[PDB]
Amino acid sequence: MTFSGQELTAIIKMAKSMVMADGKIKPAEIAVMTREFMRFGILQDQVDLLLKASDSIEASQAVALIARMDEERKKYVASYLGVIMASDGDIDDNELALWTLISTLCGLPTMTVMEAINNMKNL
Amino acid sequence: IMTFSGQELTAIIKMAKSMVMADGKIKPAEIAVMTREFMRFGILQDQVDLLLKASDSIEASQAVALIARMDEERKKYVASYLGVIMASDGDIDDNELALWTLISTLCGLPTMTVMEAINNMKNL
Amino acid sequence: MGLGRQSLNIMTFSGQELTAIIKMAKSMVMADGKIKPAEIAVMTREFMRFGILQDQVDLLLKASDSIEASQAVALIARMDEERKKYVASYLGVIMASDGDIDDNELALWTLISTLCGLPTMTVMEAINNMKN
Amino acid sequence: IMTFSGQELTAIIKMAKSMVMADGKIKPAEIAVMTREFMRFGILQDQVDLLLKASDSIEASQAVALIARMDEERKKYVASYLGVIMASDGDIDDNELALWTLISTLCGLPTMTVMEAINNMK
Ligand SMILES: [Mg+2]
Ligand SMILES: [Mg+2]
Ligand SMILES: [Mg+2]
Repeated sequence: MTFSGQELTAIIKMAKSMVMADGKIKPAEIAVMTREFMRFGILQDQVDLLLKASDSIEASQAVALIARMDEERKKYVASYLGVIMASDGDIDDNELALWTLISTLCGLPTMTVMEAINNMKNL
Repeated sequence: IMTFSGQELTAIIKMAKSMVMADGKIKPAEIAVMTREFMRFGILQDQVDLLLKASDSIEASQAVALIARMDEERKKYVASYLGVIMASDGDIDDNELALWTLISTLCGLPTMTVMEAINNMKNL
Repeated sequence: MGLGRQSLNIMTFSGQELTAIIKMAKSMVMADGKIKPAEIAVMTREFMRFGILQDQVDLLLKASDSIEASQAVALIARMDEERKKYVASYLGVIMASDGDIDDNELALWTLISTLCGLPTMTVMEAINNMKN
Repeated sequence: IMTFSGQELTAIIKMAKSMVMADGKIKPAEIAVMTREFMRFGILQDQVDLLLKASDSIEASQAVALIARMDEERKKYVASYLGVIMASDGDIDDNELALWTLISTLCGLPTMTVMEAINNMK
């Protein structure tokens, strides 16, 4: 599972869009977003670079870039978005809803939070 | 007069369905606003029903693409329409506003207050 | 002419019974994972026949999200047969369109009725009970 | 074997019964799965008719309550069992899926795919 700089900028764009939706400051959730993204196999500083790059692209362009991925790559993008909002393995109703919406628009497969966690472990 | 093609109106209702279904619950208030205010895009009840059916045959990613390429004035009214769906008595709750914000972000729509959305729709 | 002692009855439902009714209706219509705005409108319009004011409907609907489907079943299952018949009639008219119900809809209505202990009826008998 | 009590096995067959009767058609292939899989809860083949008959003594709503109160591990096996009954070659049609989901919702059972149910049982 390789990804271009453009594709990684899209993926982090989706994570950013999702976590900003509720307007709240949530330190642990941002830290999951940043730590787990490294499982794609960049370093922390590269995650920070890519996140700042994402400010310069349209979220709608990110949608398009993601939606054209093969199913294997989409499975792990969905798994990554799923683990972000997990707390002790649980997500609440409003979090599942957001994960569900961005998944639908991106054409991503449906999964449980347990599957998303198990997916990010094998990566 | 503001006009929208059939594929654009299909994309719009796809977005509305995706939004109101996101939490896996039916809130009849939201489905009633969804179908009534959709008429303000210049269509009859019979066309609304057709388009709801039409939307099942498109991918939500296709709908995103169709909306995101729209001019700013039209995106303004799509954002507004999505806003009034989730609103009640001029108020939006947190969970619902989070969903409206996210879908707006993904579709390239302008941010607005709920007051603004309600007033925009009164002008169509 | 002899008139006749008068007998009055009123069909009554507790708040949690009403919440249960609407939770059963939601569960039935979500089963196939699709939303039909027409079925939802009949659902809310005909719910009023249960004896509530329009402005109470929204909060009862909101109360339904805080209860388990399994608890709504327990609450319906223990009703007397007259009230069960009315609940079954209600569920039966939600998915009917022009007094007809397709086989899949009929199956869903049959299954929920079985689980809640409601009487079996045709969609015609459903539609009449609700009209009076 | 996932362990259930006698009164639980009674509730489970009552739910499988309710589900397969919903459309008015009692398909031998489905009854075969209903039979073969229930054996994996520690019931001999000849005994499935006995449990089915024992289920006449309880109402469907009482079966619902016996299932709704079970722990999440027991629930998983109940949902998986109900899911495989109407499946064919690993697939389930849209109508069958709608029936499985309604009964799962009413019994407070977890959502799963037909593939999960198959592998849970296997
Ligand atoms: Mg909803
Ligand atoms: Mg439906
Ligand atoms: Mg059958």
